[PDB]
Amino acid sequence: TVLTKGEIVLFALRKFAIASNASLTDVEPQSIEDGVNDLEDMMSEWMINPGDIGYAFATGDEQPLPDDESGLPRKYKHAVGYQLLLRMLSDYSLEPTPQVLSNAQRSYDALMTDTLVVPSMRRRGDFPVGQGNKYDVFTSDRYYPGDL
Amino acid sequence: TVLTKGEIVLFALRKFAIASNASLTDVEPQSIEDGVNDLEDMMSEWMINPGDIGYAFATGDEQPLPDDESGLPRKYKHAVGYQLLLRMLSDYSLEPTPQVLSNAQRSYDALMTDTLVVPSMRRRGDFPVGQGNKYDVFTSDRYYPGDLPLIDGDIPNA
Amino acid sequence: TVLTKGEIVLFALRKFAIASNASLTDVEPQSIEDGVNDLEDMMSEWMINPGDIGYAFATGDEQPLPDDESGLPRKYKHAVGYQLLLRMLSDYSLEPTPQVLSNAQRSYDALMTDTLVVPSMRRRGDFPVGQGNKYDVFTSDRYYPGDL
Amino acid sequence: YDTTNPQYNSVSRQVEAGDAVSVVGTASQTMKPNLFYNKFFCGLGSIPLPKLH
Repeated sequence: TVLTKGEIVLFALRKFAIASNASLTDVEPQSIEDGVNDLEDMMSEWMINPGDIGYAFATGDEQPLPDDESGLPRKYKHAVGYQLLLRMLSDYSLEPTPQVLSNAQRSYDALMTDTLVVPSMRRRGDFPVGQGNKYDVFTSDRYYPGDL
Repeated sequence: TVLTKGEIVLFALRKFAIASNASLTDVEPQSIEDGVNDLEDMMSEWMINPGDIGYAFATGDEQPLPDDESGLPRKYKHAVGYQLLLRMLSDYSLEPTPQVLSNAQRSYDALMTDTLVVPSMRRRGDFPVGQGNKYDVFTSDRYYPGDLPLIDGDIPNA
Repeated sequence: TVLTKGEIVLFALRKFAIASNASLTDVEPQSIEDGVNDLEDMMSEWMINPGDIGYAFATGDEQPLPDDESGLPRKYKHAVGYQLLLRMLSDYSLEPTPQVLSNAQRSYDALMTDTLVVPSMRRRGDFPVGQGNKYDVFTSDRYYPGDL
Repeated sequence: YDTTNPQYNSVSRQVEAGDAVSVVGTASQTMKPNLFYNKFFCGLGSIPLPKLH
């Protein structure tokens, strides 16, 4: 199943009871367009701290559309939606509640522990390798390279 | 007995007196659909932080339906329902009570207790095995087994 | 795509609902002019503490037109936008909120993480190099060169 | 031909626009050219290679 930006923004608006399928509000499409632009901006800047996630942007001069596919896995929907809701509530001037804050924190932590990678501290390079390795027969060099 | 996503969402709405049998109103199809979608996304994320617990994801583009089964053991029903209630209560603009929070935490702890790991780390790999184990020449095992290098004579990696 | 000025001040006004379409208000040209001048001043100031980020300054003696481009990459839009809002709230005598402050602090961190160089300390220049490094072939190889 | 550094000149005068040039040879001739050089014109070396594991 696709994960489209339009319904991501719709879920973000719905989770705080702003405009849903059971609401008598008829929210304007300009708000949806602004939300899509904000999502694109935030997901573009998320290429720094959380790293790469799998998003495919609107390459070229074309503008984002609510029906355009995002490409994100379904496993990131709640996290993205909560972050977007937190970054967007200020437009309508609403104060988030502690339950929403806790849910957003939990979703973000799940995202980030899925994304986590830890490096390994490689050998220095002038550190000798012992005679047990039997160099010059089993190994060419007598010292660790320790580089790319 | 089999358990359904419709039953789970009905439990979730009933547990906080929103669409139960002791209220002025009843359950709405919009509420049911929102609950089902929220449960779907919740377990899609739950496939990461907690272990897999046997959810049945609908294949293709078919919408999940309340009449469809879920396949969960009955022992996880309370935990799943309370987590869904916590993640969905903000839609109707209410606030959970500390007793409900404590119940949710207890159910989540019961859920997490059953799925421990305890990796039980191995030996090192260059650690000598004792002389009292009576090793042999053609069996090797002078040391605890470990990974072994790959040698290729065509790509000069060295 | 390409970013242009005026869009940033529109984002700043929209984020606090001074003039958006979520409400029924329409923006006033005085707001655009003030936002443009204050954005230019803030970008002039930012050339020292955070560092150069490729902003395109005004040329010659003409005013910064709101329709001109800025040259800033899309990732930094949220960071510039949240600082401008913080500096313009005092003009209309409003007061920020903790969620907006937290969002601004988070976005600022992303710019800082991207523009980060950690200097590496170098040898004295009178600290000898070892005898293992054969120092009889190259230029000034008896000791470490030092700086430059 | 540097005017600000007289000492590194190695040609009588600078080359401006409109100067005349020619090509030494023929249209599409092929041959085996003779060579002449000094000792320190070029240099050749053979880098040793490390063993494999």
